[PDB]
Amino acid sequence: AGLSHYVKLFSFYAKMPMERKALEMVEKCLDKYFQHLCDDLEVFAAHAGRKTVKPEDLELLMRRQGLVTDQVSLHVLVERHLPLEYRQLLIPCAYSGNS
Amino acid sequence: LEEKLLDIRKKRLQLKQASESKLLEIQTEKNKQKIDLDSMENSERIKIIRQNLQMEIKITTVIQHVFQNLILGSKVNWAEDPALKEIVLQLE
Amino acid sequence: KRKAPRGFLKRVFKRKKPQLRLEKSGDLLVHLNCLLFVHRLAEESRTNACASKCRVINKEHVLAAAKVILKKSRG
Amino acid sequence: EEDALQMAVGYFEKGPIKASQNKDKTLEKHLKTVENVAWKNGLASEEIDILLNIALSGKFGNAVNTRILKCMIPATVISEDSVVKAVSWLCVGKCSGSTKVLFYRWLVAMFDFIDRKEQINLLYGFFFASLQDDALCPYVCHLLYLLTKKENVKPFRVRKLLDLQAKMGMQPHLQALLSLYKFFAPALISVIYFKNSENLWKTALLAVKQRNRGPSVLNNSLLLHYINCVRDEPVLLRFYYWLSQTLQEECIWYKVNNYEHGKEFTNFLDTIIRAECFLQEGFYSCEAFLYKSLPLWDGLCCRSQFLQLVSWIPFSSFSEVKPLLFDHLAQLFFTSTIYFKCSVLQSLKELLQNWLLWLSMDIHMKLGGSMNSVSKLIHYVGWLSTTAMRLESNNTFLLHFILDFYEKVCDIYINYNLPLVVLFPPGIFYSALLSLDTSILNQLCFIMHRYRKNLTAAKKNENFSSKTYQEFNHYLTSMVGCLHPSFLSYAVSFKWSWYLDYLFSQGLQGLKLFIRS
Amino acid sequence: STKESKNEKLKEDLEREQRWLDEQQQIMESLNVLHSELKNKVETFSESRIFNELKTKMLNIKEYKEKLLSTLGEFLEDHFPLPSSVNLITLHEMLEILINRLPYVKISDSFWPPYVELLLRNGIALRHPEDPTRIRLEAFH
Repeated sequence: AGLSHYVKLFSFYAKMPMERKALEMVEKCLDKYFQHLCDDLEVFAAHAGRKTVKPEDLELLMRRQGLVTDQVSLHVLVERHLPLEYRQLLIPCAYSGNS
Repeated sequence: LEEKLLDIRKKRLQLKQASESKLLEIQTEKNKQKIDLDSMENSERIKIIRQNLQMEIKITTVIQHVFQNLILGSKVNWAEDPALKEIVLQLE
Repeated sequence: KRKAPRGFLKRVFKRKKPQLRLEKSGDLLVHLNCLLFVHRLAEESRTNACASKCRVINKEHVLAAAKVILKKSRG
Repeated sequence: EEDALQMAVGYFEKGPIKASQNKDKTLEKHLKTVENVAWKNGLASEEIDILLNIALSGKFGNAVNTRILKCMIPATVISEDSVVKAVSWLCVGKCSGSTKVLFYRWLVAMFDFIDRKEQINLLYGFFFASLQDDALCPYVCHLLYLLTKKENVKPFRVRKLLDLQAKMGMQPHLQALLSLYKFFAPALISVIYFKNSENLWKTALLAVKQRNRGPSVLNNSLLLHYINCVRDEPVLLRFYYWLSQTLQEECIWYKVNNYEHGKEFTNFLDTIIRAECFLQEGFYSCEAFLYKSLPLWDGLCCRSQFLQLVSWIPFSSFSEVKPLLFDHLAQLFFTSTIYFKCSVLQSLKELLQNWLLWLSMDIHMKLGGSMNSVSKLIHYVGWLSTTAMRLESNNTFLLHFILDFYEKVCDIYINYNLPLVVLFPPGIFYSALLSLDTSILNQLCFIMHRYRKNLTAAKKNENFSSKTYQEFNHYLTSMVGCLHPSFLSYAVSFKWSWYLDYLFSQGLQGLKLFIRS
Repeated sequence: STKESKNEKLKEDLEREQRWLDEQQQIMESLNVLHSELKNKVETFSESRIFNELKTKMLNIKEYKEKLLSTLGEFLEDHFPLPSSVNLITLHEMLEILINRLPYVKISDSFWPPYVELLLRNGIALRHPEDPTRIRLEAFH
């Protein structure tokens, strides 16, 4: 499903041939990534006091990976990777009705 | 059939040499326009206005392309407006 | 490939944790989380494959890649 | 009703669906049944384009249910795409991504029907900036492929497409857009194709088309005319150089396969010959290649193609072209069968016609040293064709082609205006007169009649005067006194006038023409 | 069998030569009328008159620019600044001035981030590929 789409992304993100048994290991690597993202998100939101998780709870976890910085803000990374309609909903544009 | 073919070939050769003469006249007339171009290469006041055209259309090809991207992104209601209608559909 | 899945990401979030309320576009942001995760994994796998000088990515490179990427990408 | 029904739908659009007393679908389904008969008039298509997608009911099923069959009856007009450019406006309503995909699919599929494609082409950037969307990219790329012009290839668009290629994956739609932008001003270099998912809509588009019906230069004929009209240097020197390097590389290609390469080189020589026949002068790279490749040439290797390039040769002096070419089309002529002797006497028959065409214009365009060259060509072929009947024992199939050559030698003065009436060698005229089949006898008789006509015409406007007339009277007294086993056979098949009429009705046209003298 | 082939290639070549003669007559009349037209149509061009046409282009392009910029003043009131953070018009024109003579900075991260991410999505401006705290107006030239 989502992991299968993600290894399809791995094909064009590694840009170099892979093996099927290796992508089945990338399956468990993605599951192992999420087994940390879901309980890191829970604690980052719990300190925030919200049982829900909001976007700013996730830019902080981004800072925890460190790939978001003072030079590369949260709104920068959405620009480089997500498509146009997939980026419209996160960063506020301006129509006097900023999202 | 061979007589008609010979007649057609003679007509075609006449209209080929005639066309080469006409096209050579047109090309030497283009060469005559080339000294009119040399009448531009004097560059006492053609050069300055040509450079102004190049340095002002490059501003008119920027503000134009920030209208194809500003009558697009915002809450534009682009063509449902008589005003922007003549300013959208911007001439190149 | 220009894709991003709405549904499977939310299903994975619900399966791993039954108590969360991922917001209207928070699915989008966790998908960006994994986008940058897989980007880091791809680039550092290129790096450690160059360390082993192997022209094709293999199990041993990505196994070492896991213990680094999923450890720094951890909060 | 179709207009009234969509105003009724608009009435549903001014109010909530719950507050409405009737279904929003059923009326649109009646409209769909109408579309099954007649989809949308230009004003009707305009209206159903502009309102049903902006903000109102326009359900992502109901809007698509129309958009599948919303195509135009006559065509799409400017006002259709105007207010729906405010549907690509892509905001609080946005005509959401599934109907947006369907919208760009419709814009690709019905792009064949716009009154002014120039207006939409001036809307290039509006669709180009929508290409950033991943869902719209595979269809916006096709739309821009059909929308593109040179004024829309600004370098910022080129770098935006390159940024899209780098950010996204290698895609056939982006590849098609990039190759097209390289076809235009080359700010980028790159080396599927009108592949649409509109095939399901194409059946509907097929019905729409039926309803509309009911209501470097060789392979370019349109540009070959330009080079036909310029005997310039930078055009016939680039052509000389490509043609020579293609008649060399593809001829060296013979020396490795010689079997399947003899069908592309042969089909390339055929295009060469066709281009020369159209342009009517022998390419300067085709005699330069013939002079190089004639000594090496055998009899049958591209025989019909090499002996059609010989026909298209620039008119040169015989003392400078015979040793180079005619000394190898005689070394091969005398050593090959009748099917190469006839294929050279046919080759040189067309060569004579081509040398006479360009000499008639040398009279039209204001001689004696070029005169002696066609005369020498005729005398040399008459030397080829008088010993060819010696090698082949006066073969009638070969004599037919020999007199086919002189079929174009008698009719020089009347036809090409050149004072070059040149008679037979005795060994050809007398062996055609003493032939055994009527089909070459009457050909010789027709050629004699044409010689009569041309000599009489040359007596009018004025060596061609003394020795030619002496030898022609020699031939005349020999034939008119003899005018015979072929005629014996014709008589066996059967009052001198009755016999002549029987001969004349049996296709004896040349004999009748010469007897009428 | 060979005079029937000669007659076949004679009829086919007759049709082909008739087509070629038709296309030759067409480009004969077209070339003659083009020579007649271009005679004393573009040849009657003075250098002074040529520069006057460039001055007419100067005024036409300047009025087109003052049309586009007048609309940039009018329509962008639909945009309007609300509540420094700089007005969208002013920060956009400070983008334009910077790219006008060049820069890759152009705003040095002008404020009101909805406004900078307004003119970034549509292709108006671009981020710097290395240090994304600095902006460039897409180099529309």
